[PDB]
Amino acid sequence: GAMGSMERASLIQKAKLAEQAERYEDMAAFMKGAVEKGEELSCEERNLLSVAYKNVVGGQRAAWRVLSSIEQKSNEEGSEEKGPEVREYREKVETELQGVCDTVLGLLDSHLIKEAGDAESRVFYLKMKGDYYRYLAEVATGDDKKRIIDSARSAYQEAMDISKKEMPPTNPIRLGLALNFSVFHYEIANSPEEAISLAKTTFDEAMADLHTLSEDSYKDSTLIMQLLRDNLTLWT
Amino acid sequence: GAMGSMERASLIQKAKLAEQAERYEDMAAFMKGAVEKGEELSCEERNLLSVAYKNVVGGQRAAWRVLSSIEQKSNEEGSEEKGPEVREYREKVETELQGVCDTVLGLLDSHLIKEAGDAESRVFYLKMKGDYYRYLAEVATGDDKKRIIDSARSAYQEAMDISKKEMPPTNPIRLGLALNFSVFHYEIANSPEEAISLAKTTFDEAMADLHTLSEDSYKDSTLIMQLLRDNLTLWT
Amino acid sequence: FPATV
Amino acid sequence: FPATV
Ligand SMILES: CCOc1cccc2sc(C(=N)N)cc12
Ligand SMILES: CCOc1cccc2sc(C(=N)N)cc12
Ligand SMILES: [Mg+2]
Ligand SMILES: [Mg+2]
Ligand SMILES: [Mg+2]
Ligand SMILES: [Mg+2]
Ligand SMILES: [Mg+2]
Ligand SMILES: [Mg+2]
Repeated sequence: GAMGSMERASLIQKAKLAEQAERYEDMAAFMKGAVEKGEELSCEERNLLSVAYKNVVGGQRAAWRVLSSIEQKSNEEGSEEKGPEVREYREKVETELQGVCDTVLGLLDSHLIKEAGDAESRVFYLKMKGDYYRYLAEVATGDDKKRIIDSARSAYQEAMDISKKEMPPTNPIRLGLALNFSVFHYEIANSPEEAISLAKTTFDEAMADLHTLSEDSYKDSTLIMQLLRDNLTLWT
Repeated sequence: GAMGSMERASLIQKAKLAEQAERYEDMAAFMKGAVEKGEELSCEERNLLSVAYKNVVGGQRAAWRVLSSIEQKSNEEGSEEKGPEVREYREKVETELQGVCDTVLGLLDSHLIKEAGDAESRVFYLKMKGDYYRYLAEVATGDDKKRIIDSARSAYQEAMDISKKEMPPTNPIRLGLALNFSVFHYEIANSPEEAISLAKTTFDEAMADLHTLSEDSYKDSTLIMQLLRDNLTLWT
Repeated sequence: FPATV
Repeated sequence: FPATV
């Protein structure tokens, strides 16, 4: 590990500087180094890890979608044959994206999840596992596609089961998990009715628990509730 | 060169795909590979090269400025000592930025400039040489700082001399050169009066030549004239 | 695309 | 910052 000689605290500090500088690849490399120190991550550290890799993979996904659309146009009837280049470059971006996902999943399996006992850590990491298998599923076409989808589903479902037993319905981790699992159902599993049902039930159960919250907690929860409503509006 | 086995035309095609996907590091790597094929670059190819590296170095400059400002705050009286980390990370970004500049300057010296005989190619490459020495000057503090500034000045001045003899005053390359050399004077050489004079004379001489242009050329030239005016407004 | 966090 | 191209 290129970060093996850097102090854990210095890696965390530099991840925060990289965030301020919008250097998300650096941020992710610093947080990977911090994870590889072997200690559990605090709440703030878990979110630094997720912010970093979400920005990296998000850029890769956006680029993959542009290239995939170009490739699809180049393959329809009447199109001029442009050679192997579009496929090759889409494949390059896809392989890099898969590499990022494999790296995140590797950190979760070695050994973040197995040491995560509190709901706020374990649900967060299982949500991340579902998310990164979902990103793999977005680009998957081979013999293992169904297994990739099922790996995402299984991780999301374990996270859901814990979240329902161990967190209030307004907990922002629980809400974001449900939001993302709902998108998994809609976009990956071809289950739009399950997606809509999950978003609606999550929103309504959160609404009913808002009365228990402080002003700051209310803001955190209602922000994600609005994303649930935004998706419901898109889908109905 | 990792791009040595790829066809020149395929590198150019992939640079255009990378631009569409907003993958500017890839775009720059493809265009570097195309330059290293050894053939001169067409107008479109020169602009693909410049767009790619301008986006890459622009992101590095923005990040360097954020980190430099944090470092400056951490070094003023009353600040809590935060350790070497801010300086170290600013230095990391700075070294990467310098590496990009050195790479561009290397392409220009081996061998784009020496084969560029037409004004539109030679002025463009000399402008780029001035620009990348200017980016080096923005971060320079050592024994060679004055030589870095003078290298930028010398390249800009040769480009100016050719542009005045061989291009109309509305030529967009000539205009962009003058815009950037004016910024060099203001921000690098501590010569705000020269910066203002150059921007004003460039704008006025372009204005007087607009009558010769087609509608499309007029749009290209007036776009850059507006940037000259924007800078004059900032500076007066 | 739909919203995720 | 001032404009450059
Ligand atoms: C609540 C969700 O995430 C956080 C919890 C607690 C501290 C922090 S700091 C931070 C950041 N982007 N640097 C994110 C968080
Ligand atoms: C006029 C300034 O630059 C260009 C001239 C001619 C063709 C092209 S294509 C292109 C591009 N960003 N892909 C830029 C240009
Ligand atoms: Mg230590
Ligand atoms: Mg593939
Ligand atoms: Mg259920
Ligand atoms: Mg060939
Ligand atoms: Mg240095
Ligand atoms: Mg003069």
